[PDB]
Amino acid sequence: SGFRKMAFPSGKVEGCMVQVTCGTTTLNGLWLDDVVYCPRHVICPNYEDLLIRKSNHNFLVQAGNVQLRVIGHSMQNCVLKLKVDTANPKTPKYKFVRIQPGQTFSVLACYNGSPSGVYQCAMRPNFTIKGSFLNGSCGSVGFNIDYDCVSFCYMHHMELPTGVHAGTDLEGNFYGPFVDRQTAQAAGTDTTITVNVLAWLYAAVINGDRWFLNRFTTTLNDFNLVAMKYNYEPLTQDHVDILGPLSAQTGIAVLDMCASLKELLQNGMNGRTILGSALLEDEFTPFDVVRQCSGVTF
Amino acid sequence: SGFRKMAFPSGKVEGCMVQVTCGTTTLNGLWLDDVVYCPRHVICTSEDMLNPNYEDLLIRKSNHNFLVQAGNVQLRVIGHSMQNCVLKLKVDTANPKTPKYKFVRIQPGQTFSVLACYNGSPSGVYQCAMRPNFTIKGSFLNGSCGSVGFNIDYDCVSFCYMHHMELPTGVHAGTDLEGNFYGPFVDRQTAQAAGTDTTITVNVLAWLYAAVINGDRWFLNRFTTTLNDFNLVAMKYNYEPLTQDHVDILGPLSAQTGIAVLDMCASLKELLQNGMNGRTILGSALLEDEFTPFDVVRQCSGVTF
Ligand SMILES: O=C(Nc1cncc2ccccc12)[C@@H]1CN(S(=O)(=O)NC2CC2)Cc2ccc(Cl)cc21
Ligand SMILES: O=C(Nc1cncc2ccccc12)[C@@H]1CN(S(=O)(=O)NC2CC2)Cc2ccc(Cl)cc21
Ligand SMILES: [Cl-]
Repeated sequence: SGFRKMAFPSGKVEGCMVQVTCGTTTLNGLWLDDVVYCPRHVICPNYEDLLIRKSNHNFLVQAGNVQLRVIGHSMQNCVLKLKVDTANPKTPKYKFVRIQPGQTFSVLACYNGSPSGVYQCAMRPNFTIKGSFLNGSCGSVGFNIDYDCVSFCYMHHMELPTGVHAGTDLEGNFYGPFVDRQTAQAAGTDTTITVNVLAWLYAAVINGDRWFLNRFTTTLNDFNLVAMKYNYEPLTQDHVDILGPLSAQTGIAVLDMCASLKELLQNGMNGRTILGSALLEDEFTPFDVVRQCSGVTF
Repeated sequence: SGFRKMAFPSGKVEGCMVQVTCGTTTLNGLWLDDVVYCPRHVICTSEDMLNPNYEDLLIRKSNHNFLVQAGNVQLRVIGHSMQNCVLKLKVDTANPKTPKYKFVRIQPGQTFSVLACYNGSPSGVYQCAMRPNFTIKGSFLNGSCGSVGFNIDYDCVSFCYMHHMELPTGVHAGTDLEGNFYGPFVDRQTAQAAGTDTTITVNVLAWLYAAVINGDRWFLNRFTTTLNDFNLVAMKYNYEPLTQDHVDILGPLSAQTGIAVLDMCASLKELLQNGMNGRTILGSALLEDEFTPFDVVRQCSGVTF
């Protein structure tokens, strides 16, 4: 029993965190094999012009108490790749993956190449993440673990004026219409991740919270007409299919749970909570619910 | 900016998790140096749990009855002893991944990270607090026994909790790493129930100071309170009494934001009376009590917005 915002064990990622210094700027890098990946803004813009003026010895890379020697450098999109003389003996099995809005991941927040905390979050529909980051956190990474393989999906680059965060995949492509520079940028209007709220409602039913269930069912079309009015993302047939297993475990059809969600949007919770929350939670995917209510290990 | 329920990086603890098997029971153990620590109920059957005599069950066991698996390697048990509700298994190999560590017993209100494990394999990490009723609101399934709670302030891991059981309300009970239970619980399947829980007042105040640091003041008012008047009101909402120790502990957050502890207590009194009126505080529509004053100082900026 119980339901917590659970992150993946961070050990495999901790063994890859390093400190990268270029002039006056210090941030975090990810050391995999003989390459250190970090945000290109460490050299700060005309990034090619700024980079051509730097030599290998201008980049100071520190792994624990050891100084790594930079023997090459190149840029890939908004990520700087520093070739080092030493391969990371702690390099786990890994892949670089680009995630979609709604998908969740764990963040290992780091400062000066030293991990300070781990938390779980989701890529919002507006491509920002509601993280917890201070100055020096740039280069901190987001990831998932599937079996023994770490899938790196996010690298932190910046904080927007509303306090939310923006970054790139590990190939340097930003999530969202953001650019790595000081200019007027703002998060777009966000929406609620509908398939995730439904997954969390199924988790509540698995945990014994059933007060919100009703005898009614709805159609996908009627549900989406209602959901669009509360700034909820449209629910697709793919989302309905993805919720199939949770629907079979609890005996509540997806459009049956949509009728429950419809009533919660129109009438509120009326002083009640669901899994200890007075808000409808959208940062647990259907897969996160299945994994936490099954005990999958790494 | 931002405020998340943040856990400590779990790597130092992951390298200590092992699987302990005794007959048909399999659970988790913590391997530090040449000793594996695990709940003593690993020696019990389900029938035994009603009224187990651990001393009688243990005397019938030899070292080779305990199977300890660390990754893909079988460790050899060369000794065993019981200390309160934990079993200590001496093994023939010291853990090369043993971090710098201490065993610490925490008080209600204190927070810690939990590395939930099954079959000696870590599955997830989450942050939680020792409730005033000595239970923890964890997320644990069958096989999670022996999973541990810890803090890692600096490079040293302070182990404070080992998971033993789930109570009828779905909350969890366990021991410190010396085998002493938190709360009036026994590692026996008898009529046991969590006492009525209360809200950790000093933690809610800390979280209100975190909201001020991150730039939000809508909940403040022009009033103050005496400590006694605050406690008379707080106890009506099932909030723990606020002591002078708690007031002293909130001193640094009070100096950083410029808001006296008793003025923040006045704001809390008003929030309890009025609710939030459609508003949120740090993305929550409830008053959060699982962040200590120390956690707020660790996570939040040193400069108020
Ligand atoms: O955003 C960035 N860093 C951070 C990242 N995360 C959490 C921070 C918290 C507190 C201060 C910085 C933080 C950096 C530096 N700054 S800044 O001048 O500090 N303005 C930020 C407060 C809004 C602009 C900037 C511009 C472009 C790029 Cl790619 C990076 C960045
Ligand atoms: O509680 C225990 N295990 C668990 C521990 N944590 C989370 C669990 C979730 C789901 C199932 C087990 C879980 C064990 C086994 N059980 S039991 O028969 O499974 N009853 C509990 C569910 C209410 C009695 C018992 C009694 C005393 C002691 Cl010391 C240990 C234990
Ligand atoms: Cl304590």
